[PDB]
Amino acid sequence: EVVVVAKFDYVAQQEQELDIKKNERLWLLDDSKSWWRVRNSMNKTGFVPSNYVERK
Amino acid sequence: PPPVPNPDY
Repeated sequence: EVVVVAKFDYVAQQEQELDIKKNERLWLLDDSKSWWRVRNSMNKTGFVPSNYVERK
Repeated sequence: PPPVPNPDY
């Protein structure tokens, strides 16, 4: 039930990463490391840089 | 914008 909002665009460079756009809302799934695992509104998941998203 | 952290996922 935790939301993050992207602060910057991120174009994925590996299969496990996720493309995000600035202002996109995402579900936060795992915040244990410096890259966080998120789910988007297309029901896709992947890792993004934790400093590119803001916990709401 | 800042650099990404070193990936360790």
